[PDB]
Amino acid sequence: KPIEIIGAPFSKGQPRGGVEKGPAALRKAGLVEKLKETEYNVRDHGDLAFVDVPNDSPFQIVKNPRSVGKANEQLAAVVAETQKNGTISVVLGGDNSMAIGSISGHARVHPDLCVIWVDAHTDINTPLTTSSGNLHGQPVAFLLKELKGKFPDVPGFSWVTPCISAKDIVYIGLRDVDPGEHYIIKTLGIKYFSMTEVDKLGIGKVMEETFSYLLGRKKRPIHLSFDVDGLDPVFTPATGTPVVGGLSYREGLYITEEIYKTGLLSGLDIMEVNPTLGKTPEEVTRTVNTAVALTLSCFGTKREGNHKPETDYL
Amino acid sequence: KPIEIIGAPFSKGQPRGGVEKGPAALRKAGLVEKLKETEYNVRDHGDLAFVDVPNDSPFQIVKNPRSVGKANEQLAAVVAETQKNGTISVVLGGDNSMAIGSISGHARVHPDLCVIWVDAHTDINTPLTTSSGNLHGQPVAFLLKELKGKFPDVPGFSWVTPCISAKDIVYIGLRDVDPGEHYIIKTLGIKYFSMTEVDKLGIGKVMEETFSYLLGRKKRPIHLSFDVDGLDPVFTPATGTPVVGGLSYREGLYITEEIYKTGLLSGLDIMEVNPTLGKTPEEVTRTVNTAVALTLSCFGTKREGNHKPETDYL
Amino acid sequence: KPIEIIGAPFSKGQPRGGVEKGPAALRKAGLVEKLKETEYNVRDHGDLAFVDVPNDSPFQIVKNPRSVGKANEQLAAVVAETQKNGTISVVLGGDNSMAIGSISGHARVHPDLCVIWVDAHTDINTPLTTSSGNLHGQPVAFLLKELKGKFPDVPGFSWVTPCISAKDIVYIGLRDVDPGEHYIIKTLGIKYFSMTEVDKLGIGKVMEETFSYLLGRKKRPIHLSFDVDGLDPVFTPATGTPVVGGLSYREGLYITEEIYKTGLLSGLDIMEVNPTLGKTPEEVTRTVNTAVALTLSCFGTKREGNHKPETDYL
Ligand SMILES: [Mn+2]
Ligand SMILES: [Mn+2]
Ligand SMILES: [Mn+2]
Repeated sequence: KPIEIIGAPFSKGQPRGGVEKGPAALRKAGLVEKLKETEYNVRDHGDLAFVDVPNDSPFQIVKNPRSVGKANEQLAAVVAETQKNGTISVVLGGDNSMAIGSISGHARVHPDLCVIWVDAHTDINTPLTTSSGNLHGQPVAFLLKELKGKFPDVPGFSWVTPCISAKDIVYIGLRDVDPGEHYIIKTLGIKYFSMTEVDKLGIGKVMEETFSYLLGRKKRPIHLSFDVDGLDPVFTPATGTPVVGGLSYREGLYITEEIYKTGLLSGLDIMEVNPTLGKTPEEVTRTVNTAVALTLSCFGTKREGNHKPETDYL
Repeated sequence: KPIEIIGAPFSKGQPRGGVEKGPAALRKAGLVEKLKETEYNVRDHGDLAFVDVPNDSPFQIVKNPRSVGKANEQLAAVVAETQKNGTISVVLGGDNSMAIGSISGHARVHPDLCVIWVDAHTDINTPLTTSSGNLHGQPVAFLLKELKGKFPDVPGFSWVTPCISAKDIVYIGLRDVDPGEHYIIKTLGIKYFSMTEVDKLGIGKVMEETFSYLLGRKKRPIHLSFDVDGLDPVFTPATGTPVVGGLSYREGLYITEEIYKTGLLSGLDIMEVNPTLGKTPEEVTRTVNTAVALTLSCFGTKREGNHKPETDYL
Repeated sequence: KPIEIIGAPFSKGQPRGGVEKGPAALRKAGLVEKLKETEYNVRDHGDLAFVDVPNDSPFQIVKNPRSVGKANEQLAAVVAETQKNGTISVVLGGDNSMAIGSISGHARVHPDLCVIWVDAHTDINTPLTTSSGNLHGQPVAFLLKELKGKFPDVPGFSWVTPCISAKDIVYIGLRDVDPGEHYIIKTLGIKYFSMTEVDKLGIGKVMEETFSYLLGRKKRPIHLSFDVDGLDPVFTPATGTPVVGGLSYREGLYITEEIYKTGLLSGLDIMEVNPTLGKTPEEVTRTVNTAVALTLSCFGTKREGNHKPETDYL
């Protein structure tokens, strides 16, 4: 299948500006060029242009509900279009709120997909439980069937249709969960591997586990929503919500490497890369480079090396 | 049981001043306020005032024997009082020599306790084996029954009564043991997991192993003596004897997290935090924050998150 | 068996000068003195003097073929002399091209040896596959029987006799392999554990694996060829080709400690320590100390501690 890059330069999902420069930063680092050197046909769709909704009064505590809901509906339509044509979508964030459009779109064409959410957070706060307005912390609430109607309808999200059930999502790398979120994942019986489970089992046993939970009964396409903060701030410092005690660069690459091997990766997001949040330029390069490394790993790049078949060396 | 904070700002246990500022620094980071947010009643006893013994001539190579012995006698009495009232004592060091008073006190009330010593060192040098006078490196020698009389009586420690035998202590994180100490732990048959076993088994199997060694025959109260240098200098740099190749922040929190789950934590020490040894202020903050995080983990804080029961979110 | 230190201050194996100062740096750090404190007799043979071959025109893309070929022949002779006398040779590089002489020499006296190559790279490019002239990235191509005649005869290497077959070498720590090298290791069926396998199995299971592969059928002397870049750049930054995502200091010491326990260590190389490549002096000290620590570990130094037997402490 070919790969289609889609930039989502949107940052109204959280309080600080910056994530909109994520797509630019990743491209400037040669992400598309590097991708072209793999056994995949790469088409770069370019960055979506989001029309800013005027007089976007907060719902209640929820902020920018219309701009976010609109931007997502727009993104969902695009993602649905490429998936339709049989291509693998890669969304360059942009903050996590944009995972609503990405997974929705993807689900329109692939209704039986599962989601592997790699993050330091669950991002499952409903507009009620949220302690801030911020929508980047609420993606999964708007996507879960089991949470349908457990909160008021938000302006701009009328189009949203809960596509995944609690049995289709696995979390990896949790270490910063709110009481409400914790209550929800505990109540609904959601599967997760927080840093304490990664510490106990090892990333090898962790991936083995997630694949038999998700793919044990039957094979289905996978959507990997990757948040750069799921790794330790020492590796990906330039994000808005860094939390020490994260996954290591190695563990990061092991996750993506294992995913490639299933041959089921259908959708992928690289979110939260905030170019303006690094103390020094080296921190921006460090974050960007690991974000790219993660991407190429999903598409065949192995640490043991790679070589073009049919070519005879020697 | 309630929790009682007891500050032991003592530094005569070793050659450099500074560890006396450990309690002040931990407090300033909000250690007590944060503890209060847990499902525990927190009472802060304050910092003990130690009277300096005049003309404290070295025993032999042993330094400040009277000031260290006196200070511990004082601390042992306090710890015994609180343990007697059914509370959990938390001693904020201060150097390791103060572990003599802490464990003694705890043992007068709970004679069947076991000790889990997390440190890069065994701190088991007798006044004979020591290559320096420093008592901070001799705590366990004064507490072991099997070492009673294998060395001369030291001034200021007449009150000491060997409370634990070689089968009641487990070491975790060893990577800097002296020949003599190595001789002792090898001879006496002491159980330990140096960095090489942590590397071979993994922290999960390590904790699993210590719990069945210590609690396999019968449950008994646990005294966790935690030396901040048991973790890698990259995480807790502000100590006097850092040794590269340590336990990681995650490994540290996994230790504390497992301990909480036994529900047997009865005594806890957070030793060696020397605010004056960080090259830059960030190093002090880093050491202090991880010391605090370890403390809260012991009292319930989980990485997967926590939530107040009886409260309904949604 | 005694130990014989042999310095190979050579750097024509790669484009940058610097590795010739490796032996100097290692010695200045007290490597020989520290070695003398082990249960081994240490003789320091000193540094080899290499005569520079005039008018050393590039073979094809291959650079300095004569200087490197000669230097190795000289080193092979010395190594064979000490091996003959029943000693364990320790070669202090110097770049990896000097592994050609080291292993060859050792193989003349011990034709049944196996090689454990710890490195970020396979260093198996033939003069054809190389994308640069650099011989430091070609050692193994000149030593494998299975690659004999798969490339033109290079000037200065006529004396070389392929000594090890594809079943006698195991790689550990791979994370930067070229397409050709990857083609070769995949084709010839060479056993390896790249970073991804280390991540999956853990270093304990990895060493257990290499020992049964290599020593399962019958015991034979081991040649440990250790390249300082097999550890992460955070521990050994002063090398020419650093690659993030490496083995940790702990993982490093576990390798060496396991090798000592076999009692089969017959030859050892400590290569690539480039004193002139550290940003700050602390980076040089860091690289050098871990190289030293690795060496002592091979010769008995344990993390749990060591003590002289027959001596009674207490
Ligand atoms: Mn996140
Ligand atoms: Mn210590
Ligand atoms: Mn290398």
